[PDB]
Amino acid sequence: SMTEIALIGNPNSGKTSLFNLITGHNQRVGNWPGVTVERKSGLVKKNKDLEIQDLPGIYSMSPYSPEAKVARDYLLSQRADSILNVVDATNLERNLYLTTQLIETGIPVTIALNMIDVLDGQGKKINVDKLSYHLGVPVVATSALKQTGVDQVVKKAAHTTTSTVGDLAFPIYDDRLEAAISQILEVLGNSVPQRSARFYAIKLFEQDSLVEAELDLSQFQRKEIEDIIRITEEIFTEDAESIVINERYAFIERVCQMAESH
Ligand SMILES: Nc1nc2c(ncn2[C@@H]2O[C@H](COP(=O)(O)OP(=O)(O)O)[C@@H](O)[C@H]2O)c(=O)[nH]1
Repeated sequence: SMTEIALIGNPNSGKTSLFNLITGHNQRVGNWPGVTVERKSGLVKKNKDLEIQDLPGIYSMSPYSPEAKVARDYLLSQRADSILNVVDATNLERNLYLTTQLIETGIPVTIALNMIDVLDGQGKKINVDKLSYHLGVPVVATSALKQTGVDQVVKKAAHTTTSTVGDLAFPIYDDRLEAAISQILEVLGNSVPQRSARFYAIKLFEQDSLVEAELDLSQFQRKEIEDIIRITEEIFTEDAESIVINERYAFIERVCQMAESH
């Protein structure tokens, strides 16, 4: 209908429980084209102008699994206006790995910090506002068990969209990697969508074959990117894939130190 919201998080983060509260009996079950992966969507019960596109639970957008491919293709397309990232608050650091990839898509992320009621019993506290600040995304505490925060997070995701968010606030990595990403961006120009340019730049840096075949870049474009990779790999003395994963982990680690307590 009007605003299209992508619902995604790790498996066992409470996505289904949240999807059900939000949509009630306005659901639609189907098929992602060509594959047997279930496509589920629904209208927001309290606001039929908002549709929710549920996406398969994944730990990462990287793998060449059907589930991750579905998520990648949907989120690199133009259908979604907002990403509503369901996060398991009792397992924050591992959940944020996908989150970082989600922000890089350029579709504005809103986090539903789910399982907020489980924290206390585990002797765990989170500073929602501090977590929100360091990720550059809105964060709203939710619980599908106690049915709290649900309307609040939906409303926030609905007002944090591609049409209302001006500048992309991606996670900032080591200068040396940013220099490489920045240089790949220079080379790319119009060859990639402006919103998801950085996502494409990181993928080409990681030497993603699917993206490489998709983009069909020129001789000169492909050559410069090769030289950027080799020189940066040399600078770090690691392969590209490992540089990126280690930058994500360092960033996420910082963030969890700032926001988590015992
Ligand atoms: N205590 C508590 N349990 C939850 C919450 N959200 C979901 N669950 C439970 O977590 C389990 C997994 O929920 P689910 O919606 O299937 O997560 P999903 O695998 O991402 O779809 C179920 O037993 C839910 O009842 C929550 O906020 N608090």
